[PDB]
Amino acid sequence: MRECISIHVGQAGVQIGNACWELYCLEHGIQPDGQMPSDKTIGGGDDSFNTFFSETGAGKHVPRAVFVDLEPTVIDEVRTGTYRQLFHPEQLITGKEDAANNYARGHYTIGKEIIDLVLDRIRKLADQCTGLQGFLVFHSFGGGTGSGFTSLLMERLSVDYGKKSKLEFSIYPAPQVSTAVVEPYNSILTTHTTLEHSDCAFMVDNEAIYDICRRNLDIERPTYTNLNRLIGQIVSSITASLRFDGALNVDLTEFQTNLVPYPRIHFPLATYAPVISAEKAYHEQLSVAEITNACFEPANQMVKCDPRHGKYMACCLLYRGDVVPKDVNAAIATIKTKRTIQFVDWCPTGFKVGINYQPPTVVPGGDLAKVQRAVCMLSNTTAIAEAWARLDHKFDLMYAKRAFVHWYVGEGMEEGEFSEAREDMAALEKDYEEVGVDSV
Amino acid sequence: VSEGFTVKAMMKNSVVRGPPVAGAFKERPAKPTTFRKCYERGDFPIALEHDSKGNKIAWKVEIEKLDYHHYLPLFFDGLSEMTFPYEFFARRGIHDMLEHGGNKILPVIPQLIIPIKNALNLRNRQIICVTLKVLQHLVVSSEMVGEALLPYYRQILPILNIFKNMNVNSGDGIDYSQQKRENIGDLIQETLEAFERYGGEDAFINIKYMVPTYESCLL
Amino acid sequence: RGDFPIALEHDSKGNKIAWKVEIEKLDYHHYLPLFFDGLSEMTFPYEFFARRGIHDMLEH
Amino acid sequence: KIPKDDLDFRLATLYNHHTGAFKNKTEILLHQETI
Amino acid sequence: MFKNTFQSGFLSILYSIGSKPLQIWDKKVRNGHIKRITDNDIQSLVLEIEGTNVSTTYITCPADPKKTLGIKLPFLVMIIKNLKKYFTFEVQVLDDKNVRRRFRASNYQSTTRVKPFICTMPMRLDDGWNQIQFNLSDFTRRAYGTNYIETLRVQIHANCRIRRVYFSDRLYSEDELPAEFKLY
Amino acid sequence: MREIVHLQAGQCGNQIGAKFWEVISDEHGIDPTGTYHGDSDLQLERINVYYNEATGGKYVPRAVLVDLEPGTMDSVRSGPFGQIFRPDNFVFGQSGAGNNWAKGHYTEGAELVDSVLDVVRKEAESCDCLQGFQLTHSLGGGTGSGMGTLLISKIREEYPDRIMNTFSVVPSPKVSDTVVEPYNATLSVHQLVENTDETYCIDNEALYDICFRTLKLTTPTYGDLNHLVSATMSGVTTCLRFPGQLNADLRKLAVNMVPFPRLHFFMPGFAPLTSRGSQQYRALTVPELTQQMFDAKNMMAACDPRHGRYLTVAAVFRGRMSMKEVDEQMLNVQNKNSSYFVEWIPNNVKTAVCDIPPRGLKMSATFIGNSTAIQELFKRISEQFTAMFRRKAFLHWYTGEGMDEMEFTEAESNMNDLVSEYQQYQDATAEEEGEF
Repeated sequence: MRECISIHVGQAGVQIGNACWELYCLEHGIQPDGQMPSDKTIGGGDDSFNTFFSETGAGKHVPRAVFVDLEPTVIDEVRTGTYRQLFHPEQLITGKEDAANNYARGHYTIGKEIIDLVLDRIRKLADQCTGLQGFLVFHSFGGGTGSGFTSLLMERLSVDYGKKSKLEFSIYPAPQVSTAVVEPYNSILTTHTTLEHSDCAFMVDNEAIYDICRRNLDIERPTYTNLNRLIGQIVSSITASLRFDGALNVDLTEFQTNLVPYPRIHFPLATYAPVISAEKAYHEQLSVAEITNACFEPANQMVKCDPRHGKYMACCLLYRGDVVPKDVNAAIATIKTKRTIQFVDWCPTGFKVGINYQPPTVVPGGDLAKVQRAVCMLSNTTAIAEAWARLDHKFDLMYAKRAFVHWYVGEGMEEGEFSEAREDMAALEKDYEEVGVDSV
Repeated sequence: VSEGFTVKAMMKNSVVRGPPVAGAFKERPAKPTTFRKCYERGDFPIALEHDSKGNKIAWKVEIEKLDYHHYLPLFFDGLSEMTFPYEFFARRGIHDMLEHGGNKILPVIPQLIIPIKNALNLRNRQIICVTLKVLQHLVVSSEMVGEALLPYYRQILPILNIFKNMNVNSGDGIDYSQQKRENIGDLIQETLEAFERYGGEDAFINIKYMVPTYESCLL
Repeated sequence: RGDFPIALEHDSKGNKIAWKVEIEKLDYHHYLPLFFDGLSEMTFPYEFFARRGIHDMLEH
Repeated sequence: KIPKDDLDFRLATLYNHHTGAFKNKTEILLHQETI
Repeated sequence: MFKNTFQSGFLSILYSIGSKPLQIWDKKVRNGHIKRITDNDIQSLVLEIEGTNVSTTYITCPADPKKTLGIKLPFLVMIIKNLKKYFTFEVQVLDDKNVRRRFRASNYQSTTRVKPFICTMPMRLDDGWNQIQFNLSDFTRRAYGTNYIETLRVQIHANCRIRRVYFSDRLYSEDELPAEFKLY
Repeated sequence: MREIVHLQAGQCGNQIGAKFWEVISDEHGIDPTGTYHGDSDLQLERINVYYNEATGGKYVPRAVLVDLEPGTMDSVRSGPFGQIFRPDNFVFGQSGAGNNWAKGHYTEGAELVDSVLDVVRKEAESCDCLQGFQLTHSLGGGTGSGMGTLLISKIREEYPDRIMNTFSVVPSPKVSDTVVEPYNATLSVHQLVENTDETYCIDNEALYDICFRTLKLTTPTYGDLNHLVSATMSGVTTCLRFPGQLNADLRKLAVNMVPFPRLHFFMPGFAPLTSRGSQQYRALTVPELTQQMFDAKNMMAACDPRHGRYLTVAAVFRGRMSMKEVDEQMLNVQNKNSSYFVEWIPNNVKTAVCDIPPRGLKMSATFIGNSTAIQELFKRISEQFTAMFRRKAFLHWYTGEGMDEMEFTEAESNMNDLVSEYQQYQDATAEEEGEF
């Protein structure tokens, strides 16, 4: 009844999905074989799993996911991991030659051999769902099919399915670091076309998570698994009101009504507040007015945009665990008193709260600790203007000598498509000043 | 200072020294040509009229029946001279050589390529003004020279690629040197476009190969 | 700004607004709700054309 | 001046989130009254 | 700005015959150049803007970014030459609902899209010198239900040649137009 | 399903591709018999990129060996791992070149390219979806340099969208086997600028300078130089033989390093080279793999990069590593020496990570990166050529074997084209008013 069909694109999308689907099997009682034990039960309820899982006759729950990729090297550890048998075979769609860090090569040349096949497997999943709430795409702007084919999912997904919700959790490229060097061409050409085709977008960049895992968690030298464990705790807590009964529960459609002012500004920030380790967890108490302050703390934000440079257009808090609604409402009023946390003047209400009962689930081999409470947050600042006039610098720098253009033009492209896509970036930068500025 | 990828310049406070310099945009030393040697010998059937209308080469023979197989690639070797007589004898004569003639400029343009490159390989800003006015004039005046220069875009377009962006930023103030075609990055756009007009297919592909910022015409 | 085709005849019989166009063929969809918007003004010329222009637009 | 701990990380913390990179715990909260 | 001007007939905000035409327009140049040179056809001084990029080299009509030239006259007429390179130009508007909307006409963007604040239309220029007479007060009556009050600012981007920018109250036939506003 | 077919060109080529198949068969657990005696399961999954299958449990490489002398095929067959090739895959002539590129090009090499094309079509037909070919050769001879251009030219019109890689021992400046070699180098860089998708430049002087000073071993030999060459050429395409946390193969390096079409002459380097007496005392970490991988003492070419600017670099790593440390060291070096890096390419360095190391050591790295120190390698070869060519030294072995004198002139012109074209991007800046 409350179905959502995850779809994961590219190597980052697959490796996010593993830490996100080990998380759900711990959260309900499903083991890696596929079926709940029936010796001992930890799933007290009846159809808590039915948002994500799907049941055959006998005993077995197979998820509604398609782990699509263009290179076989990453998807074949999914075919031999511990969860080798959780997944139905005909879902993990794989190409033969990868897109070679080109948006263009994964858009027009290589992506078109697999645009047909996933739009069959999406159908067999979606016709099973009576009440499909909305999909979820997980990508990263750097790569060649996390930018290229993920662009060409939603142009076909919009004309096929119409007005279904299609979230993205993405990776924006970081300001100073990034692995690639063709990467600011990819990220200017996909934010143009993951604009008119999508409903919400929760950017998080990798450089800020490294800053979190150094200070908040005490991990010297993190790797790409300790980053994926935290991204699962943000996906789960968004959809925790779909699967567990709450006091004030929030579905997917109540996000879009309440933090999206206009049909172009759909880039919330993100924070998960008590990221602590087990030597620093059990000593301190984690009261709701103690963990609400750390969502607004500018170092603990998850994108390298500083909220002290602009005006909050919304805020959307999500609480879990041992929370009472009288202490949610007490700590919100503290935030509005101090003059250094700037709210825009045509938003005098400012908040959208959600109370759930089930505390977050600790994962074996993970890094965090078992806590009674947590909180997420999705603000919408005008401080995201500052991480877009940086990408306009690094796109102009290369394009004014026309470096690297001979690869993208050389497969199925025009030259003006880099210049019709820069203008939308130059269009968006003046929206975030005219929406933000005060009215006289 | 410091040199580069060393244990030095990994310091908390140390300045580096970059690459020294490169040999582009800077004027190349010249060489003794072959126009000088054949002039002081005295083979050339040319003489100079100091008219008061201007300076113009007299001709002691016809021009419609000269030995263009021997005299065309030798005036192109006089294109690397900057003194008084020789910068005039080469330039003024080449136009009169190019203006007259049919069915003999075609089999000799294979043989002119190496003095074209060797004058452009000099980075002197005044011969580049003069060698680029004739390249427009070479293409126009004959018939079917446009189709026979397309494999010979690979060797003469490198040097026009560096200097295409040479132009004047005079924000409102008018430019008084517009009489003489003295800016080269407007002369280059006059020439590369005039190469595309004549040649049919594959005239576009070869310049966009060679000047990579090119942006087609005739749409 | 200069859109209104009005001018003021300071008469010795009082005051009456001259017209540079016929009143019967004005654009009443465009002109009428911007003379009702002048009812809230009190200073001498602004209150005059507001209360006087309306009465002539409605009588024709 | 500061009423809360949440002021003490905002108030005169000179650390820019955009420009400061790979910074320690103590180099975030560096107020004006120590320089 | 441009508030106490009488604003009847034609209103010119740049010319090419001038001791300093670019007084009110603020200019940005990046990988570009601006100057003043003669044209070979019309035998008179025009301006030059070029550049590899059509997005950074431009001139914006109110030099102060906050200031707005309020002109209440419908049509906009430029005199701009065809060069077979990309070229954009933008005006803002003001409507009766006291909001400001855009009208961008780019050389290449084939299909027009209407979105809250922006409308991006194509154009096709002819082969020689031409003056464009921009229709208005119908484009904010076919893409929004509003009507026309003010045109707040104008900006022109890369790769053309500029002489005599002016506005109109009505598009006139060229014999009715004055001789100084005729092209040749 | 993305196979790579190996081409070995010449007496340098067969002695290089004798040791590469010794260093990759130990990587995949293959005995000298041909069988598989492995001890894992990642050691058999993608063994089909280089090998085949034979009835009986045997794996033969996708290698084809060419030579114009029949004498070297017997040596490369009679070596240690020499019997693992299918014997109808050698192609050998009856009379050699003579250290003449002309003899290898027109006169006596073109009777054998017709046979190696039949062999390479049968070996590349059987692939599932072919990715690329390799060539290994040296640019001083007349077969590896002489047919090693005429293989490539007429394989690019028959397999044009497939990747082509080349390894070139280009001629050394001061230690020189042959007196004839400037002709063979200048007539070959002509044919090799426009054809190959990839080319790596290695100098025997620099390999000697590594083995004298870093490895500190008293008596080097050509096995101890082919070890270095093979340990770089395995690490450049180990990214598709073993899975990775972040993996990037041949196309994801080739399209991601070559800024403009003509600049594909790279300088390899390999990180943890320590002497045998100082192997047990040195603690292998990422900030010192970066340190040894980035210095002018280490590069496999004989041009140091302090005389120019890095265009784009890359380093692919092997081992169990942390991506924060891998990224932060490249950030550190790039900021703290920044006049050797270009400014219209902001974040130059490219990185990938695989996690099965070379055998016997914990972790490693390699390096390939375009510098504009590469123009000295052409501006010196042109001076040797124009010294020897003004008085027309050795031309009777080349023009009387069927040539023209102007082919040397067009070769020197197409060489200083590339010299004066690298000098453009060493001096080009971000804002164009400050050049001149």
